Amino acid sequence: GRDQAGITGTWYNQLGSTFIVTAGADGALTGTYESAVGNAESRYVLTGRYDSAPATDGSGTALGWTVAWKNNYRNAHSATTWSGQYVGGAEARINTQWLLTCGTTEANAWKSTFVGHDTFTKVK
Amino acid sequence: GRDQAGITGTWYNQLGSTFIVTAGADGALTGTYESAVGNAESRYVLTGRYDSAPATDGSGTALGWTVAWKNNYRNAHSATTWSGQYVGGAEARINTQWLLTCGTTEANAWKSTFVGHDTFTKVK
Amino acid sequence: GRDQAGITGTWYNQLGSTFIVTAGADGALTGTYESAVGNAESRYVLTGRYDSAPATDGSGTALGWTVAWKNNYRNAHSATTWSGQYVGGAEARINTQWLLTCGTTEANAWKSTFVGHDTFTKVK
Amino acid sequence: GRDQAGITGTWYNQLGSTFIVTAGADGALTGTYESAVGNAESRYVLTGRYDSAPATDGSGTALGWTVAWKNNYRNAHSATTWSGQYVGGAEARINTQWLLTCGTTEANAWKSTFVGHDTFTKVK
Ligand SMILES: O=C(CCCC[C@@H]1SC[C@@H]2NC(=O)N[C@@H]21)NCCCN(CCc1ccccn1)CCc1ccccn1
Ligand SMILES: O=C(CCCC[C@@H]1SC[C@@H]2NC(=O)N[C@@H]21)NCCCN(CCc1ccccn1)CCc1ccccn1
Ligand SMILES: O=C(CCCC[C@@H]1SC[C@@H]2NC(=O)N[C@@H]21)NCCCN(CCc1ccccn1)CCc1ccccn1
Ligand SMILES: O=C(CCCC[C@@H]1SC[C@@H]2NC(=O)N[C@@H]21)NCCCN(CCc1ccccn1)CCc1ccccn1
Ligand SMILES: [Cu+2]
Ligand SMILES: [Cu+2]
Ligand SMILES: [Cu+2]
Ligand SMILES: [Cu+2]
Ligand SMILES: [Cu+2]
Ligand SMILES: [Cu+2]
Ligand SMILES: [Cu+2]
Ligand SMILES: [Cu+2]
Repeated sequence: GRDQAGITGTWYNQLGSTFIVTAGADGALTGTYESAVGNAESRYVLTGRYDSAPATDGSGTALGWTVAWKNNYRNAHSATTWSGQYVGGAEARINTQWLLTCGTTEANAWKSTFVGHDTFTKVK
Repeated sequence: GRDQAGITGTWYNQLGSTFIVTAGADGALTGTYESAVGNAESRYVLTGRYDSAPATDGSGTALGWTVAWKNNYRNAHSATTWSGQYVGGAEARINTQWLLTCGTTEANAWKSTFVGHDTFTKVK
Repeated sequence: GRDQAGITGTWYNQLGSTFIVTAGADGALTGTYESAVGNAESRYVLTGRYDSAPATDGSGTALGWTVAWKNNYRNAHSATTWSGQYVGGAEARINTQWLLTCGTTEANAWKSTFVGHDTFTKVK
Repeated sequence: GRDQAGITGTWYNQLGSTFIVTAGADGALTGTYESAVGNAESRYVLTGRYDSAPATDGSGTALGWTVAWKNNYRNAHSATTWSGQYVGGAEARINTQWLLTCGTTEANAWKSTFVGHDTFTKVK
């Protein structure tokens, strides 16, 4: 993958969450996510995909991943997907927007989904 | 997984896209996605996660998955994440919202992400 | 406005909410919104804008509006914006996606915004 | 309005766009928007609403507004709604997420809406 080395490693967002990911040559993303906020403790499994043959015109590398918020400690009956792009360089970044859906009854489904945006850096 | 059997199988959305998924006992989602629209042809790898121990109060089961839009035929330099919940019953549904991020230059990053909503059913 | 007559009137969404709007020749939208769900009762002021000279190629008419959820009865310290398009015809529709932001502390701002989608029809 | 004075004035986002707004005592927002990017030139009418009696616990003030991208110079057949909160203090901010819907045919409606996030400050 073009940015396999760039993406693999430990990333941190503006909330202090820790995103540990391995990018595979086939376009796979695997790793763990630890949220500094919310109904969460310790690490959760994540899995996703990235464009392993991105454009060479300076564009970023599109990618996404999911965490379901169940582990051996807690279950928040919810999942978040981050959709974004990796931007290489001296200050590499993964810029994302995300959707956090909670399991609800049908009557509460209108209020089932939060939206936000996280920026991940290699430092902090 | 509580809804492992309910989720596993072939699903179709309102656009005619085909979502083929296997839910693992560990919370994994694997399979393929074929979009009826956009810069896409044939099947693409997907991976995601679901809550394998959902609440028993009638709430849905939270889940998400990602497709990076590269396969052996095309590369649209983009990825979509769907975030949603599975609702069991006679007319089972996966109700989602999604984020499609395209790789862009930094100057175009403000217009990098589409948002929408797909409903998947076992029929059609 | 091309769709001034089409847009003006009373609309209803899938939740049973009532959207009463007047489209002005200048592109203004004014009216009231009554939500069937949430921390809301009775009517709330809304204001927005629409494209008063849409394309003539069959495309919909882009529009948006805001409700702040304060009236003489309640204040939910939140606002929703709907962004969408009006589609004319025998079964006219306003198809929207929306963002509901609640006032939060800075520590809770990551969970300040819900996202959803409402479809409005002239009937129901 | 509690933050009538705080909100009224000229704001700038991270793209260099200019948001000129007057907050009314009744909860109204009026003004003009000039986008530094996209199919836009000069000023466009905006209108919205804000919570004129926010909580006093340190929470932000919820607000939203709409721009339809038609003026005397251009018509981009689209509208954006920003939904967010005003945060007062020495470095006052309006933190938003937004939805930009373009008029499309029904066949293209799945790709009608962009999502993003803008932060507005009194400086820059
Ligand atoms: O927090 C969680 C799990 C952790 C989520 C962390 C987020 S991921 C995006 C962001 N980037 C990041 O690094 N960290 C955060 N999931 C919601 C848990 C539902 N709550 C009750 C059910 C409900 C249904 C509908 C609407 C509201 N609630 C439980 C308490 C809670 C916690 C957090 C937010 C809201 N409610
Ligand atoms: O289509 C794709 C891949 C297929 C996406 C299918 C979507 S998933 C959500 C939904 N549910 C579903 O079942 N099917 C659809 N990815 C965009 C491809 C970018 N275009 C140029 C780059 C660009 C950058 C910024 C803004 C706009 N464009 C290429 C042509 C194209 C195709 C579709 C939409 C827009 N542009
Ligand atoms: O309901 C409201 C006002 C009514 C909103 C109705 C929505 S508009 C989109 C949709 N289409 C429609 O026709 N009707 C609905 N506003 C949230 C009120 C905040 N709650 C505590 C604060 C908070 C902060 C952060 C995260 C969660 N909460 C009060 C109780 C409540 C009510 C509804 C949902 C959630 N919480
Ligand atoms: O730009 C505009 C008007 C200006 C929008 C500026 C945005 S507001 C959010 C953000 N904060 C800000 O300060 N500034 C930006 N509106 C789209 C115009 C549609 N294009 C073809 C139709 C189409 C339909 C579906 C999908 C894609 N396109 C015309 C060319 C264009 C311009 C910009 C982005 C994309 N396409
Ligand atoms: Cu290419
Ligand atoms: Cu909650
Ligand atoms: Cu439980
Ligand atoms: Cu495109
Ligand atoms: Cu035109
Ligand atoms: Cu609430
Ligand atoms: Cu109060
Ligand atoms: Cu365009």
